[PDB]
Amino acid sequence: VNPTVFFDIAVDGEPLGRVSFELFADKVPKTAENFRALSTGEKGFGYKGSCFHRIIPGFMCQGGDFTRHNGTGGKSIYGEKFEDENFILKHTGPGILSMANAGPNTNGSQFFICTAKTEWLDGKHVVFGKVKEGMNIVEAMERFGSRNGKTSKKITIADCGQLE
Amino acid sequence: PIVQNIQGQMVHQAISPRTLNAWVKVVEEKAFSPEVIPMFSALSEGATPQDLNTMLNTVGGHQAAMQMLKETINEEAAEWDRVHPVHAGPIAPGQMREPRGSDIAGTTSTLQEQIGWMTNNPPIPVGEIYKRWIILGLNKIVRMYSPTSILDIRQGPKEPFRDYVDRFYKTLRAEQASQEVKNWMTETLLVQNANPDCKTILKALGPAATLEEMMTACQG
Amino acid sequence: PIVQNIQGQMVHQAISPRTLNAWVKVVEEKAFSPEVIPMFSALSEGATPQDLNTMLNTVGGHQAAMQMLKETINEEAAEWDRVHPVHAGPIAPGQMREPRGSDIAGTTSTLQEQIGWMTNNPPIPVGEIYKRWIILGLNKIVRMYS
Amino acid sequence: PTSILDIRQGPKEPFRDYVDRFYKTLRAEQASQEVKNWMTETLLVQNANPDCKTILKALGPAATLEEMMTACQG
Amino acid sequence: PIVQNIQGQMVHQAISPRTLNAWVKVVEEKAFSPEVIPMFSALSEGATPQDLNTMLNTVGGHQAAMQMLKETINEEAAEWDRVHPVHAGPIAPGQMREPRGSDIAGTTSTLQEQIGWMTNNPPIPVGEIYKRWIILGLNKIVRMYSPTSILDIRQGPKEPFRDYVDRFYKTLRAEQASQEVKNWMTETLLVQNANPDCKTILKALGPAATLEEMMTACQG
Amino acid sequence: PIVQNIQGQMVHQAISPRTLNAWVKVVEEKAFSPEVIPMFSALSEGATPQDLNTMLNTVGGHQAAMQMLKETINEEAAEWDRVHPVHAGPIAPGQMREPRGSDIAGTTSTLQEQIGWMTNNPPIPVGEIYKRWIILGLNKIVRMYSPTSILDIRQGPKEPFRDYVDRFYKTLRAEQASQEVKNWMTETLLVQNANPDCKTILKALGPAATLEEMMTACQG
Amino acid sequence: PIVQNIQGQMVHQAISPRTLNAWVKVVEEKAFSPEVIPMFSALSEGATPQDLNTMLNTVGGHQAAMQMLKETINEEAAEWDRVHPVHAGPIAPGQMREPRGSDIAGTTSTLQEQIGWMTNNPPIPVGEIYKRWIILGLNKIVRMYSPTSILDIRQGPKEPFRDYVDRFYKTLRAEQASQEVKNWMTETLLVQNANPDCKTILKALGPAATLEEMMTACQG
Repeated sequence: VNPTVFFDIAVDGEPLGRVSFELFADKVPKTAENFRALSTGEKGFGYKGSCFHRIIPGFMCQGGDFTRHNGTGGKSIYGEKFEDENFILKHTGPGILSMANAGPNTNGSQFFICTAKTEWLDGKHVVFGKVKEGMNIVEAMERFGSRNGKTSKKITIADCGQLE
Repeated sequence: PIVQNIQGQMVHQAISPRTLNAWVKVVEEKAFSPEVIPMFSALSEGATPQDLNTMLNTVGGHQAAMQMLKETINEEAAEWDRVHPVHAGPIAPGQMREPRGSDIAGTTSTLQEQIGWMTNNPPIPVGEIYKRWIILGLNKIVRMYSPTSILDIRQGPKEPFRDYVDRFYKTLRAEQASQEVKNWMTETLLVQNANPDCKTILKALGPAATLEEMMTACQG
Repeated sequence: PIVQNIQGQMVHQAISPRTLNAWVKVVEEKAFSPEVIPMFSALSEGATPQDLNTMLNTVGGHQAAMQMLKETINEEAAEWDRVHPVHAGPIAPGQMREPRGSDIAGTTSTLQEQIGWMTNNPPIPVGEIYKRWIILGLNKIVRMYS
Repeated sequence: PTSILDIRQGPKEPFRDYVDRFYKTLRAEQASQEVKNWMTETLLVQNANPDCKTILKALGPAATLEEMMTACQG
Repeated sequence: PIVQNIQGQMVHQAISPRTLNAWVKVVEEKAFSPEVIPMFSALSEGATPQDLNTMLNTVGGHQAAMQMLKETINEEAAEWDRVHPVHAGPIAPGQMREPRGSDIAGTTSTLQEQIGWMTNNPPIPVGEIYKRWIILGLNKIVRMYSPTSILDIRQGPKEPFRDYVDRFYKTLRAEQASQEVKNWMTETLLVQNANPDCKTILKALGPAATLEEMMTACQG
Repeated sequence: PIVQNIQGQMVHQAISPRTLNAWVKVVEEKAFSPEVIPMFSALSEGATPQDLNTMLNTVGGHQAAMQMLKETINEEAAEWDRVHPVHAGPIAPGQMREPRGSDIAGTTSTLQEQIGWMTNNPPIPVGEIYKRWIILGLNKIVRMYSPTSILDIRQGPKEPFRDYVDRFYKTLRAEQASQEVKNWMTETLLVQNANPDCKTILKALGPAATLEEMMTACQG
Repeated sequence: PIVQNIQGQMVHQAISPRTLNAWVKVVEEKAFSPEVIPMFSALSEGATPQDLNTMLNTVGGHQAAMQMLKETINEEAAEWDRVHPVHAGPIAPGQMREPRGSDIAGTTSTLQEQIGWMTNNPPIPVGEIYKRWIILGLNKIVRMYSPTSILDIRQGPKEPFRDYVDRFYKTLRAEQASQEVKNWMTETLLVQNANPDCKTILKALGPAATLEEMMTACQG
């Protein structure tokens, strides 16, 4: 019933590990379909070969800008941006997968994986999934980031797709 | 529309162009007759809401009737939301999607969501609900397209009973009422508005006589 | 109709638009000739009462003949209900209830009950009785039309 | 004397006499009350004078008898 | 009605032919004047809903007024049934069930149930509620029969003050306004609508004007 | 007035010259309009009876209205003294004596007694009663000042509906009747006194007539 | 209106007279124009419902507009009561009960209750809600006081383009039907109603033309 997608992560081309995500399509369906479809690449464009452009140790890893590769772009499968579906789920801990945005109703394709409890984000970013397998791969990724987000090595989504 | 595919697994099959051409032709040739409702219900068996939206968009002309149909679909969706709101209750162990007034009308529901709601166990009857709504709208339209009221149906001086009863029953079928009202009307209005020459004949047969007896009586 | 899958269950299948198009074409072009009854019995083979009601409702015009046919169906249903008692109460699972005349006509049931009655063991054919009634009605019509 | 279907208002015959005669003939007539519920809403407004017909149709189909009356009052 | 026997149990009694003849006579003779409601409340005292339905059905003519009265009774019964839940199930012996609106209207009950509801302990004034509904309906009817409005009464140059105030109080009795608004009307418009001569007379009379001193001043 | 210090005692403060200047300006420029009463109640908030006597004495001219206001204050004080017994004798310390009507008017006391009565526990508000009496007097004055009555308003043939409803609602604000009578008249006489064309327009509008709907109907 | 202190807390403060004077002057001098709503929103920042009822009752004249505003406030209050129903059962120790639809207006509540509602923990913005309602009422009032519709605009042969666009945007800001419909109107109706010479001068720049070049084209 709820889809599961994976990401094979790479640090400058060396394979690092697989993170897999359960998308809560039963509560945030339109948000979950957009991450699912961008992971499969079935609509022609997507996450494969994009990188995490902003990694802040102890906060979150952000990625998903496949058009401009630096947080200023990305687009959804419904057009460039769409509404905040709802705020049922909250940022309760590491592994929560939440939507990045540029204020309300500006969701595109950027997402962030929390590596800590970030309750201040509640009510401001739609949560739509959580890490299933691979959280120590997300944790190891932190080491390649910095206080301001700049990463030291290129961290890419080498491959991604749907598992179930 | 989805169809049972060998073996036992329903898969989505897009609407065939020949079905759309048949629908366009029947709406062009027959306009808005009482019989179109059955032809529409039979041309779109088990159709996803997207297929019914396609079949309602492919119509040419009669834009006023299509507007009444859309407005009645909106009203049914509004009433459906009012009759089916989420009251607080313990969450079910198993989660299945749910169709909103706008999710049933195929406006904001993607094709995959409708395929899910249909093929899931237990199935959600979104197609049949949208078909009931469209059928109510088509009933409204065909009752509006009635040229004259059923009360005005009267036989000509030399108009044969054949054409008279044909036109009378056609207008009565186009007219809207409960079945008991029709049972009373066929006994109170049919014999009275007939031509006096054959009205005497029908009166000689009896009040509770059937249609075939009167028809063979005034035959010729 | 009810197409019998090759080495498989007799899967139900909605009436194709071609059948209804041919039926409305013949009933429009040829009026009510004696041969239409054979062509009607040919087009509708192994069809549920829902299919026969759809084939009858699609007829446009000649509403007196349709009313006579409905009256004949009602008389046959009344006779069937009179000469056959209808059981009630709790019914054992896996066994459908007694088909009523108004139910054998398909006016007070859905497709599921008809499919169940046409798949029971031993089979109880509702189609071959409702078609018989429609043929009696069409015979009365073509006699009246002469 | 006459059937309920034959009741029709004159050109200048006031609405009062028309509705009085119509309801009198309807009460004298024999039918189930359920049929009368449709008969009134189908026959009362239709057989009225054209000006009063439009006046009653401006009120609505399900308008009560008192509102329909006070519409064409005088 | 229900006549109370001397030092004994109250016995039911059919409505008198004299009572019904007087009722139909006053209806036929005076049409619907404002006093028909007091005379009806006088003739029908302690009567069952069956008696009240008989007294209403014996009325011949004014079928529009009768249908309006029946519609008012239906509205009152609907409001009663909406604001009063109806219990069901097994009922203890010696205790009548909950009277529904259609039963208090007398359209779905019998004389036995009416007498039972009027003899219970504590009694339930089914007759006094159905009579209240009939009085509301008769008030609507007498308001509809009002030929002219109250705000449009003007005294004629020759028409005397006695006749003017007679017409004014008749229209006031027919008026539908509440009693609190009804007082200000007879305090102001009575002297504000009269002829100029006695208008200035009552103005010189000033405040605390009562009908007796007004009529003694406008003499001659 | 009595300004409440921020986190402190409610310190007394003499009326600023700006308040009295605005009061004399409005009573000079605007005469006695219905709105002056709201502006008077606005300027004087939490003011001692000495402040209200100063605000009333500063009024120049219209001495008949001032005499009527003083007579109304005297009548209210007499009623208060009649329906409230006044205790005497030795009074316990820390508890002020019974306020008399002539004392609640502030004519037979100093500022100290008023400040004590407006600071006691529980508080006994003299200001909110003396202001109520002054408002009753000003209401009598503005009723007396009204040039035309409410029952005698008629729309001119060329004068539009906006000016007519302006005059009608102004006179209604000047009216003395109770609120239910006010609702009755603003419901009936508004459409009952308009010009015949828009009168028939509003009659076609039917019941539930609402002011914005009326003004949108009578446009042009 | 409440005001913050040095320690940071707020407490009630008497309404300043030259605010009431400025509001009455701007209401009378400018009558009703789109620029009365910003002035009203700026004058009564943080004002209690009593202060807003003061600022509304103090407006002498234009009583029809004030009655429209009262009716709009009335309907808005009813909607608030319907949307949220008070909960039953025991109340938490740290929390106390809320106001009703009519008490948001401040019609049946004292000033101390308004201050407690506004400075509670957490604070309840009754003043902002009633200000929003009054702003909506003033929007409807300035809509009614619009002297024409948006479609009837047609520039005269001699009326300069500056006056035409001024009138257009005036009645467009006074329309307030929507915001995107306004964006479509300023593209279509602005270019569709120009004088033929300057009309084709504007057509020379195509639809991509902005307003500045649009006016400097017809300029000089």
